[PDB]
Amino acid sequence: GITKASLATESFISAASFQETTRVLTEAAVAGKRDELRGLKENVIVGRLIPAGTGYAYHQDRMRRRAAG
Amino acid sequence: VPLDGGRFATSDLNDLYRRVINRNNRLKRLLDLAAPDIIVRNEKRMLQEAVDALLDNGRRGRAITGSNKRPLKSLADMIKGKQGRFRQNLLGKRVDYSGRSVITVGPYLRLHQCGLPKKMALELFKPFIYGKLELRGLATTIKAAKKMVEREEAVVWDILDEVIREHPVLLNRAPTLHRLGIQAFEPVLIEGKAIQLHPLVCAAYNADFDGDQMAVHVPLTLEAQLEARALMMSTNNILSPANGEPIIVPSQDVVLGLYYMTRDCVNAKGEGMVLTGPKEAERLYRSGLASLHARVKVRITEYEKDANGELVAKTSLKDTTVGRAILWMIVPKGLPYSIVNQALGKKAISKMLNTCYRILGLKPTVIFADQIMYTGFAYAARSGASVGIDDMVIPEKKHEIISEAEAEVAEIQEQFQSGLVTAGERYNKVIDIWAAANDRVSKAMMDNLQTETVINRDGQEEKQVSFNSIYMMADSGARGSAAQIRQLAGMRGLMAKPDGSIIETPITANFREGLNVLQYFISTHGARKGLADTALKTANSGYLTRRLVDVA
Amino acid sequence: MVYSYTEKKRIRKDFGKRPQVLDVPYLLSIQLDSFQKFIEQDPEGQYGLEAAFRSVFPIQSYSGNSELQYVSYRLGEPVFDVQECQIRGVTYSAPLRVKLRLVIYEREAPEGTVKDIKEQEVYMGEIPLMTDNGTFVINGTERVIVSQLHRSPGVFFDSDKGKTHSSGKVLYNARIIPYRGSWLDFEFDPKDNLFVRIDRRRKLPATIILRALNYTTEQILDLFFEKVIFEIRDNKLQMELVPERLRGETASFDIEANGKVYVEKGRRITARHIRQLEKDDVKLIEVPVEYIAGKVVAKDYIDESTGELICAANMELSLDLLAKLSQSGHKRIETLFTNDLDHGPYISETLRVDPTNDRLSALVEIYRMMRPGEPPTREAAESLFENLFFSEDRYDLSAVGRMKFNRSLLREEIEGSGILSKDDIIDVMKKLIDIRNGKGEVDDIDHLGNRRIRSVGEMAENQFRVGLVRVERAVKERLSLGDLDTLMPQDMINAKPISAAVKEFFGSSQLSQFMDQNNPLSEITHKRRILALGPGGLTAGFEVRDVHPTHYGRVCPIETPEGPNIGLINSLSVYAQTNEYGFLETPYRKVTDGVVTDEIHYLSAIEEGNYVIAQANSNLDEEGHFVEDLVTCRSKGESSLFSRDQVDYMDVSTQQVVSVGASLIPFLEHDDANRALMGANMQRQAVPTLRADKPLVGTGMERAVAVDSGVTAVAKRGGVVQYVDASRIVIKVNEDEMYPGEAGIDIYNLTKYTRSNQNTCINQMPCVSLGEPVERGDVLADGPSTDLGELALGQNMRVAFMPWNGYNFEDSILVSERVVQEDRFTTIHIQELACVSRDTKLGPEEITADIPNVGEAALSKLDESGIVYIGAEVTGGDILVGKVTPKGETQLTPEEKLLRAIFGEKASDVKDSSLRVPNGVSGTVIDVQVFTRDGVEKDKRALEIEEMQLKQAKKDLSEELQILEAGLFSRIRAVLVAGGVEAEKLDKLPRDRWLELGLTDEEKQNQLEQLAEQYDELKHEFEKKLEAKRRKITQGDDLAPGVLKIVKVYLAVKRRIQPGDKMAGRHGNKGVISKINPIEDMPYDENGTPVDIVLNPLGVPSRMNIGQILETHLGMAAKGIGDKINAMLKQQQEVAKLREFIQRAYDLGADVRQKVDLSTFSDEEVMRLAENLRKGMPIATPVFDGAKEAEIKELLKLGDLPTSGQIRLYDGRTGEQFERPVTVGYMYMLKLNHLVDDKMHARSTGSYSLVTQQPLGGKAQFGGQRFGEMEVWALEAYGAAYTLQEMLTVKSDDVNGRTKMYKNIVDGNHQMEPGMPESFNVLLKEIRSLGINIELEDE
Ligand SMILES: CC(=O)O[C@H]1[C@H](C)[C@H](O)[C@H](C)[C@@H](O)[C@@H]([C@H](C)OC(=O)C(C)(C)CC(=O)O)CC/C=C(/C)C(=O)Nc2cc(O)c3c4c(c(C)c(O)c3c2O)O[C@](C)(O/C=C/[C@H](O[C@H]2C[C@@H]3OCO[C@@H]3[C@@H](C)O2)[C@H]1C)C4=O
Ligand SMILES: [Mg+2]
Repeated sequence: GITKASLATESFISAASFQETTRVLTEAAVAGKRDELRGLKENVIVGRLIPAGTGYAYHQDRMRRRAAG
Repeated sequence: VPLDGGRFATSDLNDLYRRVINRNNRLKRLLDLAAPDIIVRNEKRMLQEAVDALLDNGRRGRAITGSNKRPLKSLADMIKGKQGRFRQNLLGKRVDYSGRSVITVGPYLRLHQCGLPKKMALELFKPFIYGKLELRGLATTIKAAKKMVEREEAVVWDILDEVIREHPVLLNRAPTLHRLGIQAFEPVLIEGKAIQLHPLVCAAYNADFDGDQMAVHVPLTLEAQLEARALMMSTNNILSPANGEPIIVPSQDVVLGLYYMTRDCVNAKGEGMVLTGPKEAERLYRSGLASLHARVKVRITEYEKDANGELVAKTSLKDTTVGRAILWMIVPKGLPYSIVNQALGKKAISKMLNTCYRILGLKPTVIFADQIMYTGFAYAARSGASVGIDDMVIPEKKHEIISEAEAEVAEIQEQFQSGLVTAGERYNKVIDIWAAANDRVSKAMMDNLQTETVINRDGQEEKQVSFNSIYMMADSGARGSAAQIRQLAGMRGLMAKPDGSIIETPITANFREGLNVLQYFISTHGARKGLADTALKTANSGYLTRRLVDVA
Repeated sequence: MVYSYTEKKRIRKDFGKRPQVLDVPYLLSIQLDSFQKFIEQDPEGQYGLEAAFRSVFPIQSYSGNSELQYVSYRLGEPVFDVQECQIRGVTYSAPLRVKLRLVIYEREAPEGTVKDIKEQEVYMGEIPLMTDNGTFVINGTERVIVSQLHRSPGVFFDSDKGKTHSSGKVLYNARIIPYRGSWLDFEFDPKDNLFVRIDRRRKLPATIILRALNYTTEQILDLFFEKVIFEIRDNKLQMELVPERLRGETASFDIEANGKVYVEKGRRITARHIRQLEKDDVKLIEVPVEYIAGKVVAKDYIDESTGELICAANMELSLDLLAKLSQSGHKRIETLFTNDLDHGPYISETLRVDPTNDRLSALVEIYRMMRPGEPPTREAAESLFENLFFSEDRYDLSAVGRMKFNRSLLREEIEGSGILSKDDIIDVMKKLIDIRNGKGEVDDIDHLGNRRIRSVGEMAENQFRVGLVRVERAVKERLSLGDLDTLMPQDMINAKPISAAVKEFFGSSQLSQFMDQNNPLSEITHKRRILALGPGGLTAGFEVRDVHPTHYGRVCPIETPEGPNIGLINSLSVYAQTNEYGFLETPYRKVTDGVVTDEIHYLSAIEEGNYVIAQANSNLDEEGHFVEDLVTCRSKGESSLFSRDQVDYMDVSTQQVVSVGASLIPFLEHDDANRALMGANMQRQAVPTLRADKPLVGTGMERAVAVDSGVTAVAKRGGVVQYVDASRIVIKVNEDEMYPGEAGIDIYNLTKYTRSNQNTCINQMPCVSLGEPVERGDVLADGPSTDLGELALGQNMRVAFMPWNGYNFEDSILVSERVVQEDRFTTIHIQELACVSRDTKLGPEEITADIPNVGEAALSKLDESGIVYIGAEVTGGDILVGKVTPKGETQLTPEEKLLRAIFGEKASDVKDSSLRVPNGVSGTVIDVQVFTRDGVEKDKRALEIEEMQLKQAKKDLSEELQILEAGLFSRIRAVLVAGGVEAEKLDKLPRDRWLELGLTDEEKQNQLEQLAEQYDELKHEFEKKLEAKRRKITQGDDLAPGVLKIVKVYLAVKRRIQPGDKMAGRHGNKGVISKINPIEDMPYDENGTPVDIVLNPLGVPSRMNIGQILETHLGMAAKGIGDKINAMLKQQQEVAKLREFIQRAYDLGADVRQKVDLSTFSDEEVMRLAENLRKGMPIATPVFDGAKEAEIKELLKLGDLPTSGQIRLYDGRTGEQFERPVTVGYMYMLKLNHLVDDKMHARSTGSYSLVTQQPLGGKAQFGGQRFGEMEVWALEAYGAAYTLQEMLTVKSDDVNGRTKMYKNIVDGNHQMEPGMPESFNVLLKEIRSLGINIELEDE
């Protein structure tokens, strides 16, 4: 269901927005989860260009610099 | 931090942190005093409780703040909330360079602009005004510039027109639903405290004039100005993203005008004459010679682009009216004259815009759409359409239909008293015969109301679609509908008691007549449930969109 | 009674037929009546301070035989009067002085007292007082306490079918709800096990409470079950058979006695078999030894020999067990009568789920339920359980509780004990089982017989009671250790504790609220209001919001808010009243035999239930026989045709279904209920206007709304006006209405321009002229938004329905300049701005007029003291109060320091705190008040004011006495002239010497005496009133800690009307004036008269409110009858010509209730009436009794105007005609106060919040607009990333980017160097403050 599928989100900062904050933070901190941003919700939280639209050019340009010599 | 009157106020963490410190400190002490086991254990347990209350309160005892009943808010409660995070959640951070106010019409606006109060714009663009004031040297220094606009010196208004000229502003309405809830406009300086909003957009926003208020935002950074102009701009989104159909569709007054414009009665001034072109058709109308709607042949030149990207021309004598000839003046190029030759209701008038978009493109549809509005309002104004009490016509046979259907109900009643039919079978029967009556009365006043203009041309008779005011509203699509008209003249419905049953004694009267105490009192339940349902289903819908944008 | 004196001025022509038998009662009844019972001396336990005292008193110590009891209580005169209490800001209150008696009983009595000291009226608390209009003044601000509606205490049985378990089967639960004390819940479960729970607490097996009542298993079984007697006679098992036991059962064996087999095996026993057994009287039958295998034995049974229990009570017998109790010598064995349909075997199986055994066990198991985890104790469990429902202290149902309880249990006594009895709980359980058995029904909460109405009096009674329990602990506590004669009932009973319960209610409570005073309808409709949730109750559920059949005549169907709480408010109906017991009852007409009798009868929600009630609209004549042989009536919850002589009662009025709000909408019967709600809902928002107008179209309530609400000034007694000033009105009382002593005249002091709660203007005007006769109950002076005693909430105007170049587009309104020029929709606002001089650790702030860095032009408008002059016109930014606060060692910078060297300025040690006029608002200063801490020296201006207030007080007080003395001596003159008349002789000598002359033996000598006594009292009462006033003036007003002094400036802004203002008619038609058009461009008729407003016709069909069109038409017609008179009055035809035509208007063709003139004096009286009619002819459309098309068109005939209600109109631009007629007429229109220059806000860079740096308004230059989640999605759906970043970074949350940005906006470089929002930067520290390590990786 729509509500069930949104539960799983790679970005833990995205999940901490709309899910129960306490549980997400613990479950990620144990696993040591590394949020790469890359999503919309999280980039807004952290205050950068949305990785879509005008910003879609930016993230692309950086993503390739990443994991790259 | 301190407050006025010298009282101090502080966060709850302090009451919490202090406890954890104290118990901890006492425990350190109780080791050097070598206290008995029963105590150091208890101090340790106590330290455990305070750390818990500091971190996440409510997972053990729910400690209460000092001298205050309310449990003190902890670090877990600072991050947390309803729902998830306080930071980005609705709602969602206040933002500078903004404003809001009550909105009014502004039919003069082109589709790409909006009336912005003079005063709002002064305070809104304040840094822009300061820098431009000392960029041209009208102000010695930024401070003196502050004093000039703070003084509202006459020279500043002209500088404001400069900082405004090409500089879009964002307009937003209250329940932002689709992306069209925010749209960019070019600001036009307006005396007065009201924001003026182009009527054609009023539909996408779901914005009335009954006092809805809207917010303005200034696109500061250069990337935001070109984004506002090239993405969120009004002229750049003319079509709803849900379905490709235009959301810029002419609204109520405008469509009543074009409906009254392209329409024809049976006999009218200038009937039968022929004119060279739309130009002298308008010359006939404005000058008082010819009636706006009369059947007339006029020479028109239409265009069809059926070549390969190329406009063909073809001219002919089209059999049409005076009003349609005049309206053709707005229609650009490659549209056939066929599109304006019909009666031009609100439905056809949207498909006119749609085809204009799919043939000539964006720019022609925009300047066209504007034109339709201007002309719609204007001709509607000449028309003198109104609504009087003698404009709502009740059928002459109504008293007879109610009486005939009322005999049916007393017959089924005779069958229930005699046991010929069961209580339920009776109830259902009575509900149906009353139901049939509603359809009977409704399709009665509709025939009488609809065609009843019955007129004479050079001969005995003929009958056309009625020109009665309230009817024109419903045929055009401006406002009102066969259901609502039916409530005015023919009987209105069978209301329903709160538990969901439907009263077997309909409301036999309507609004042109009076509703009595009972009829009105019974109507109350439907109204009261109506308002709640929209207000809860409004909220229910929003929850759905939330879940939806989250999953995508 | 045939028309009054202010009725002679203007008469409203009234359509409608139905005679009004009953008249709108006092609209303020509920609010005023309630508080009257609370504070009152009741020589009995009736609710009041007397009753609440008798509850908690007397308080006796613990065994110490030291008792402190209560004698009587009293309310001292208020500390400040209402007006003074408001200016200073304290609460309008009276001191509560209660006589208390301390008795000490001799230790080891016979009980007798060593000493009892009676403490004279110890003061406990100040209880607030209610205004003559039913508002309270809490701190200088008028407040209303809304009545609340709750579930009446008693017992109530509900269903809970469906949702539970989704097996169907329903459920049946009982609930005992006391007025105070714990809740007792009884409920079944899917297994037919009876359960009980205290509060919402753990569920417990029902029988466990009965054990706590000392009922052994045998008597519980003995209580709820019948006894089946089993006999062992001869051998093997006989049994008694009640011929009725066999109904609903199939024969299980051969049932035979008397040599005749009545029923065979397998044939169910129906009424025939039962008839045979009943009529043949078969008492004893022979039964098999196998029939008792299921039957439950009633009492205990033991074996006599071994003295051992064979079987315990409530155990199932078996064929083998019968042998073991048969051989023990048992002739009789008692069993349960159990039938799964009629009398259910529920309790028996309920005992099997019961973990407890005896009373102590149950009490233990109950106490451990309420307070678990801790070991229960015998003295503790016994004490707790006795303290729950059985103690007079912690539990009361009061009378209504006991009454509804006993009434619902089908008892006799309507009043009884305030606690529960074993009989009560057992009886309640009995009723619950009877419903599950099919006999009885469950009630429903939405019915108004279970819905009770509270109001201020009751709430305060409860609050004062709380003060008494928390002082009680203290009284016992002190009487604990007390020395004998040292302490007295003062050192014990405190003030703050008792005083603070009541103060917290009126001070902060959801039910004490600012009166909605923008408006007389606003006042009166607030004071009548209901709530269904608030504090004491459920603070999903749509069932209770919906309209109920009992709402008729009690609750308004159409006046409720449209929004989050719909049907959660309502309003009180027109004729509605609080029941004796507190329900809602409505007026009715008693129909005896076939006549409609004029005896009124008030029926409660349940009282009305069984009666058949006729309809308010029905046709009767002559003797009052129902004309039709059958009339529409409603009997029990539904309405259908009823026979001629059946009806028990009939509706009093056509109105009684609606509320005061809905009753003011003309042609309401013609408006759809949605828009009607909206209509009666918006009418309370009409801000009053500059010129009070009057509605041209009306209902006839407007008089009642004006008068009953206190906004107006009503004649106390009739007489002739001696003096009329815009200030006061003095009436010479008629002798028939006058009391013998003191004579008198009534001096009415009018309210002048002053602030309302909503910052509108509330100002009274004299409506009578010098030397005019006025009768008791006549309007003396109008209030705000009242005309000649009627209620005008706005101004009617000429309206045309037609699209005007789209300027009316949605609801937008196109208003002629003529409206704004005429200054008619103008509104006067009064704002209270304040300046506080506080105390900071750096030093005190000064109000001095010396303010750093302001020109002489700045300080001009201020006096020497630093406060603006009275009458000085001010605008935005202007300085009202100069204020400067110490801030030392500014610590400036190199370039600022060089600046000071060049321009040689000495930078002050003081910061500028002065109160300056809010931006953009401009008005005239009409007043200044200066409050100073007691002990700080009053400044110059403040001192001048004190002298000013002092002198002004003296003129007023003396003025009273001056007019009073003449009024008294003018009476002495008349009594001396009868029996000793000397006309010229008496008035020569000084008037003061009259008092010596006596008179011949008569009562007139005793009359002269009376006037003497009252004279001297007045001479001295004046003295005492003046002294007190002076002291109240010189005494330093008490201020807050830290505040040295406060200056309140009062600005009177006059705002007119502009695009953006909200306007609406009474019909639910909103609008926003869009353009203000020249008179030149306004659509006009052939006569050349422009039209004031051009409304869009398109708003009418969709929203079905047609009354607005009738309201237009008749309005036009009303204006017609006026214009006609304006011509005959401008012709000065004569009293004769006018009289004829006016009589013509008041008849209007047939069968109306109006009656009328030619009794009115043809000259002085007739001409004045016509003069008041010349504006338009005021008309009355009763609510459901209102006018008709025919009546309206006919009035248009008298008008000289077409029936169509439409005319020819010409566009003022082209001068050319308009095709088609447009409807023009006069629609009454209100200006709501949403006015655009309140709502409009804009911000560039404002102040910012400390905790998170985010825009926040501190100057009242509002913080920026809130950008939300949905608004964020909108930017994400567009491709606009940078607009979103700048929105949530530089424009808000970024402590750097905002400044880095701002410098660039002026620099001419549009960029942003966003950085990280402080919001997330805080989230980082917060997560990291926990044990969570959160880092930002890589690069
Ligand atoms: C500051 C204040 O006094 O306002 C008071 C008071 C309602 C008004 O101000 C003013 C007299 C107002 O009645 C008129 C005025 C024009 O208002 C409006 O028309 C608008 C359109 C603005 C209504 C709106 O806002 O939508 C209009 C009245 C007409 C209608 C159909 C109407 O009344 N609808 C209405 C709307 C409500 O929401 C509530 C409400 C409530 C109670 C017990 C009510 O009966 C309410 C109610 O009837 O409980 C809540 C949770 O919160 C309660 C908060 C405040 O109470 C204070 C009282 C004391 O003050 C200090 O401690 C105390 C504590 C309780 O707070 C409010 C109760 C609450 O929501
Ligand atoms: Mg609206």
